[PDB]
Amino acid sequence: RAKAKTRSSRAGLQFPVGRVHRLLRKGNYSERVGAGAPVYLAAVLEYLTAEILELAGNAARDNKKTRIIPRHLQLAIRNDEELNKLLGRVTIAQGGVLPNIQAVLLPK
Amino acid sequence: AKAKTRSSRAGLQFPVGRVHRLLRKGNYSERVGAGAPVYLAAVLEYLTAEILELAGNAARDNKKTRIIPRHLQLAIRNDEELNKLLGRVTIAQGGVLPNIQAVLLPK
Amino acid sequence: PHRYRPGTVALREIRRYQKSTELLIRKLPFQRLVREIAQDFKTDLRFQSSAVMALQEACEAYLVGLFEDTNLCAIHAKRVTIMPKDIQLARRIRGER
Amino acid sequence: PHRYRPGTVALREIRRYQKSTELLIRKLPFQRLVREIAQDFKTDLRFQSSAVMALQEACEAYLVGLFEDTNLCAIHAKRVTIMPKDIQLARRIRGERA
Amino acid sequence: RKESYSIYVYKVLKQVHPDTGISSKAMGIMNSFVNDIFERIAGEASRLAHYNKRSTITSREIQTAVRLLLPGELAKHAVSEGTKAVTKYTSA
Amino acid sequence: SRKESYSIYVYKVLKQVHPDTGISSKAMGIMNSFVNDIFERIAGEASRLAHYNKRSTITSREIQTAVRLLLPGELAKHAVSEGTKAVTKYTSA
Amino acid sequence: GMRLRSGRSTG
Amino acid sequence: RHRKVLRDNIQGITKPAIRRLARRGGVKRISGLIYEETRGVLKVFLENVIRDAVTYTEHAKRKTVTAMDVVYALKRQGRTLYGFGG
Amino acid sequence: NIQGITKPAIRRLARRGGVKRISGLIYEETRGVLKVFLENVIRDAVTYTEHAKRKTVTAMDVVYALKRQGRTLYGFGG
DNA sequence: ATCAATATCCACCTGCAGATTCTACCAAAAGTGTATTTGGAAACTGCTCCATCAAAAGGCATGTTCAGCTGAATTCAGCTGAACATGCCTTTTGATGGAGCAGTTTCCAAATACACTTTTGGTAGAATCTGCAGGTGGATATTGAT
DNA sequence: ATCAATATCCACCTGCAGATTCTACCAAAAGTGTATTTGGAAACTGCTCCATCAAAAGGCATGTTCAGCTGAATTCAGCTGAACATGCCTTTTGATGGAGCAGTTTCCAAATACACTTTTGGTAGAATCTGCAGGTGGATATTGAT
Ligand SMILES: [Cl-]
Ligand SMILES: [Cl-]
Ligand SMILES: [Cl-]
Ligand SMILES: [Cl-]
Ligand SMILES: [Mn+2]
Ligand SMILES: [Mn+2]
Ligand SMILES: [Mn+2]
Ligand SMILES: [Mn+2]
Ligand SMILES: [Mn+2]
Repeated sequence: RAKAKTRSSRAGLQFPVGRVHRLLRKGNYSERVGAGAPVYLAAVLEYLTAEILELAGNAARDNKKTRIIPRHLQLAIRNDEELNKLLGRVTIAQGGVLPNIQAVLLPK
Repeated sequence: AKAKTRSSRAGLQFPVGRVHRLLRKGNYSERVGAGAPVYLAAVLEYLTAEILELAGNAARDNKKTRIIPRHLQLAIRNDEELNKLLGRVTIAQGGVLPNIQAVLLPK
Repeated sequence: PHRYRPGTVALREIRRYQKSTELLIRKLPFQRLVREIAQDFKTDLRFQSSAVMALQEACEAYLVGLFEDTNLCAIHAKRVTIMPKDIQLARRIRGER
Repeated sequence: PHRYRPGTVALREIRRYQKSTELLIRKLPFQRLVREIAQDFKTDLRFQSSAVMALQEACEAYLVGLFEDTNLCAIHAKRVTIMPKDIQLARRIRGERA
Repeated sequence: RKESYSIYVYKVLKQVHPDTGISSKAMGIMNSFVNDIFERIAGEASRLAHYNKRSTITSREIQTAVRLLLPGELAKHAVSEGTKAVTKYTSA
Repeated sequence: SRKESYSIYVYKVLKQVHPDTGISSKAMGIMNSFVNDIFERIAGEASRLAHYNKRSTITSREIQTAVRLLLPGELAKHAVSEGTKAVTKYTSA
Repeated sequence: GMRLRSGRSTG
Repeated sequence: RHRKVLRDNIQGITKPAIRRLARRGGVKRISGLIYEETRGVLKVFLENVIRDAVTYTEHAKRKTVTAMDVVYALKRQGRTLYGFGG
Repeated sequence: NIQGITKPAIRRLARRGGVKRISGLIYEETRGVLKVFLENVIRDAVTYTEHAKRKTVTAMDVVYALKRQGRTLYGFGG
């Protein structure tokens, strides 16, 4: 026999390829599933996770914090044009809002 | 034995067999119950009936005997529940309901 | 020489176009625009006539709904004239921005 | 006897509640409300505490977005005070109502 | 080769309004309509089956879907014609 | 019983991009929702593409078109890169 | 047949 | 045994709470008619989300509304919520 | 080709929308919005056309595109 | 242009609730060996799409005049913000009983998988009708002038 | 409000071409009869998680007072945008031809679905660490009164 190397390792991904493949079969998106689809998709989910985590870690750093809380995920999402579009209709529990005061309200 | 279309035994006009096929072909679940295409065909026939009734009425009011898209639009938007169900749909050639804001009016 | 007061014909037009369903943009211009736009995405395309008509119905219906909302935003500000300002507020409330 | 001019504390608060994330409705009242409503739908229901908290996050996030839109409508009308008129225009444009 | 719902829409139109006819564009609208509603009901039912780790879409799922998707009276009559179609079919 | 999640993997990625940073259970919940929401969007959209073209199978080509439709702009470009580079790397064993 | 909200019945 | 009858709890959503929600929403000045408006709008929102949630609960042949039931409801209404499973 | 969407055309559309009086700045604003609409819908359409390995944009490509954008259209296929 | 009265900011501190680390079973990948489809890769239709061609008609762009509306400026009443006293009820923290999930088995009634047998639904000609598109002529609305 | 005097619509009537409706037939679904699996319902029951309750306390909600200043009403004029008449051209449209393609078949190698059979990676708790939330206090800014 040969030793096992996880499909995640062979695509050089962190995200579980086997697991994404299974979830693809089980959800009845199609009769059959190509061998590369769970690989590609996991690659995408990992990329996007990576991006959210980069920006959110930044926001944790800026607010003196070393542990990411939902607020940092929120600042990270709402301050980036594209993440905010992608998650335009999503609520992040404990997110708060971006501090923003309409100009006209400010003293004159 | 002789053939009895499932629609006939269900006392429907809408095609039960076909709806069952679309249910399998559409990858909605691994398996499809025997009554589900019956129920579904029933609902589709019902909704169709309701729409055709009201649009037909609208056809009569605009004194036409043939329902065109406009009559469907009038029928959908003048009925509260159909209008909610079809709130985000565009009926081609529908036009709009006539409506002028009061403030825009003369005098 | 007789002359309608400003607003009378506007209203008359409103009652007119709300009563019909024909497309209101001249076809060829729109078709030309659509092909222009498409060219920026992929070159040497062909369009079903149906496809272009689909785009026109979709597009006119959209703009008309947008004007309904714009008009409400004009009314809200104790105005009767719609301005870019009102379209912008409409589109921001809709989530289009 | 010192006294901030009307509006000054309002702004103090906007900055305050905009900088935090804690829920702004009291938990118990809210829970009580959700059970009432639910009960009128179906009797003898039980709620995971999670469910209730989900409802509150959802609800508070919704109202807050709605006040943002409402606020823009007040601004649009050259006012600084939000009124029912404004909530109505927000809910109508968003499509939440006929 | 290209199937549709024109036949059945037309039959129902005759049940409801024997004296009324229908234009081709309008038939197209109605056909779009039937596929739009079919897909909504079917999809919601699909989600229902999966949430409950069930492998099969039964009339129970269609019904729950309908209660979620249709508003007010439309729901009530839908569920009615639904269960009574399944019953009549169940018999013979 | 066993509850599957993506915490293992999110945490791996968190260590790659921010080695000195950790993450709260609440935040991880937010991220896990995130991966599941996007998974379903991509997969669903892809499923529609397979069906539109009367094909019975979802290949990495469907995942890709799906991505181009679902994700915006730069996010799409980089996503398609990471993807294609995973499939090519994987294919050559 | 089917009962509509308006009272009418299908064939 | 059974619990005290629940009645008039929308009034639990007090005027100060509604004002905090508005402050987070960036509102400076508030018409006195706003509080009842808000309670109305809040009430419709909860009714719709809960109606769906409870519908999922009933479909599962269960007596407990779960966070997942709520989350599915939110999703249906296009108010997708992150953080509670799903 | 966008200036092809003329001022009388736009004025008719606003008229169907119930509008009485119209600021002159509206027309470029509208052409702008129209242009963005068309960009999003057609971009999705063409994505459908390319995935199908086709060279012709079909009504169905357009319709799926619209549905995606939450602009469901009836009458050009299901 | 200054000075009290507040609020904000920010560094340090400390115990602890909430992460992080560490282990042990076990469901879920992974690896192999046959059994099936699947969807191109080529080989060809019919068909919608594009490209001219070529008039005429309304539809669009210009320019003029002014109605009425939008924007600005002022005033004032009265509403909503700020602050305080009062005291209620939400919040916290733990305890218990028990309801109802959820995990495990056991097993028919229900659904899938073939292989035929029939009937219907769709296509493309054949056989009809409903508006449309026009034409006056009869009330209707709009506007200016007494 | 009437009286005329432009223009706008609206009904009634009518003929007819483009669609609609209807016929006449055949492949592709749909229905049958049998033979297999298969799910998910029934029946226990193990056990988290939920509903209640108690008690103490201080965080917060209410109600009241009072006056700043915001909303609304009025006034008014400058100028933007509507209505209209004119005149030019871009749009319509109506074939006509031709060819670029989407749509069909018919094979095959490649790719995927299965059916078992070991091998881990992931998860579920306990065993350990450690951010950081609240709590202070001094310095700094901000705000509103003189
Ligand atoms: Cl693949
Ligand atoms: Cl069933
Ligand atoms: Cl503007
Ligand atoms: Cl109001
Ligand atoms: Mn009650
Ligand atoms: Mn037949
Ligand atoms: Mn006519
Ligand atoms: Mn089983
Ligand atoms: Mn702190």
